[PDB]
Amino acid sequence: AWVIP
Amino acid sequence: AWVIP
Amino acid sequence: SCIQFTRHASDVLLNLNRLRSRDILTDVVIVVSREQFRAHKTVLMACSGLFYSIFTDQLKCNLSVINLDPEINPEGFCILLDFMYTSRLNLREGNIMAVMATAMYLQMEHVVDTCRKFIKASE
Amino acid sequence: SCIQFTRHASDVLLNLNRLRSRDILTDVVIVVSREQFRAHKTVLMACSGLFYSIFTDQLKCNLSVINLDPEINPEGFCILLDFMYTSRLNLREGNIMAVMATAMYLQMEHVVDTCRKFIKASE
Repeated sequence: AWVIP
Repeated sequence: AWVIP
Repeated sequence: SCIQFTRHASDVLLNLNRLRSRDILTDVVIVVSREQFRAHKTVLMACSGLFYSIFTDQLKCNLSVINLDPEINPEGFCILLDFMYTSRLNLREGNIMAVMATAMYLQMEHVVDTCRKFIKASE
Repeated sequence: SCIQFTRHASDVLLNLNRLRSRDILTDVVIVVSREQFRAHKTVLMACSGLFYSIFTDQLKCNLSVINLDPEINPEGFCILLDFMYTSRLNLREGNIMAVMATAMYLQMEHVVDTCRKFIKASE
């Protein structure tokens, strides 16, 4: 996996 | 885009 | 010996979401208490173990309406349906418990895992 | 304020290809001379300008069989259908002209562009 897009 | 996978 | 177009899968998903927004070739309505959500069965099946089981059933595969358990929160379902079609999860303090419960029901393990992580960090 | 699961779009595409392999919820047969290919209309529409135009037509959207122009090479179509479902293009000296012609017909610009580049490099 999870990221800040 | 195009790459060698 | 194949070459690969890096952005292909994300472009396909963006285009499937554009079809959903315009209601093009949607083939099922998911009903969550008083709310209705139009979608494509194949996208639901490709994201959720519950929908995969539903639409591979010889009788349920033909249904145009699927009613979810009344305990399921419509906003939680809306957030997960958007995640299915975009890879983006609108996880907030005010919705995390409903999102986690909905993801457990829909058998969406990666979402369940991030919810557990965010809850654990607040403890 | 969304979080994003990086692998989501590629996992969806892999799962749509698994449904295609098992012939689950495929809803159209594309006929290319003597060959038949089963697929999902939504995936074809999300990849190809030609299929988007076909399946948004008020009469053709209801067809379960679509016959392509007899000039289209079945192997070239098979390679592009695999690319639609996997992001991988099996481009070879022996098939590049058929793949490029098929991609032009299907209005798949990114594929046309890489074919042109590979042909230009051989000149």
